[PDB]
Amino acid sequence: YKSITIATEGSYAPYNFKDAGGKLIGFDIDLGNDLCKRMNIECKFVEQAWDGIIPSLTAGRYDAIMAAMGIQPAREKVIAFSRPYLLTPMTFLTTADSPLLKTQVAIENLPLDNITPEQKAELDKFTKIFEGVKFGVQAGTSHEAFMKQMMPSVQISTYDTIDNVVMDLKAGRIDASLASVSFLKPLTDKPDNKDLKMFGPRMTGGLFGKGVGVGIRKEDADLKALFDKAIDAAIADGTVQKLSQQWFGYDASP
Ligand SMILES: C[C@@H](N[C@@H](Cc1c[nH]cn1)C(=O)O)C(=O)O
Repeated sequence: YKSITIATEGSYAPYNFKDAGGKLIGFDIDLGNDLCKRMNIECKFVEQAWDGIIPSLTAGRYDAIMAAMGIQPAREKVIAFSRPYLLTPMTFLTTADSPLLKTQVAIENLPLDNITPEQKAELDKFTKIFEGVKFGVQAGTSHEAFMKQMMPSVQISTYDTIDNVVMDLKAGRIDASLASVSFLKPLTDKPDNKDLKMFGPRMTGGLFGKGVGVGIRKEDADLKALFDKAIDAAIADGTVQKLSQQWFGYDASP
């Protein structure tokens, strides 16, 4: 390896998005360039729509994916992942005036790896509150998978990008959403989004898997080993923690 092409969505702030000039920027872009410097590889970032991000990697259109991608079990069936470069729980989003905000949270930190009758009870409480409530999620995400598998009785609308979800929630076309704390905290910290609030349990595991990793082809064992070495070094020296505070406003490093 001498040069690699890394794909990113280009519409998932603060992980990957476009600045004023249209240049790809964000946590994934900064970390991508840092990791490649540690690996002694030339780094080229390309914009790719979420719909064909995994098949374009397997087809050989580029060598890696750094696009806020959760290491989820369904994805592991198709591609390989590096070591997680960020750890984030999942939570719900609504409006600041929404009665949903008054709901009691019995389990603050909800792991989904092995749902006990008590965790199922907390999940069912929310499902029942969420009936009649219009839900919005980005298509092809772990958010959609959670909603279809864990809360099937809840009506969901799928969107092209997360920016369309945010638009519709602010507009009043949808009542609530789901995404990670890493996306939602920078969003709710913005003064333009004082009308948006995070709520409910903070969920980990199950179909959300463990952390955000680099998407690599399964046969590219050597490229995975290189990224794993680079990621461990970037975490140990505090580079991931620095970029996490710089882009998310808190430490989400493993
Ligand atoms: C970290 C990020 N992961 C999601 C959503 C996502 C990543 N890129 C575009 N959408 C996923 O892997 O399906 C999130 O939950 O907020």
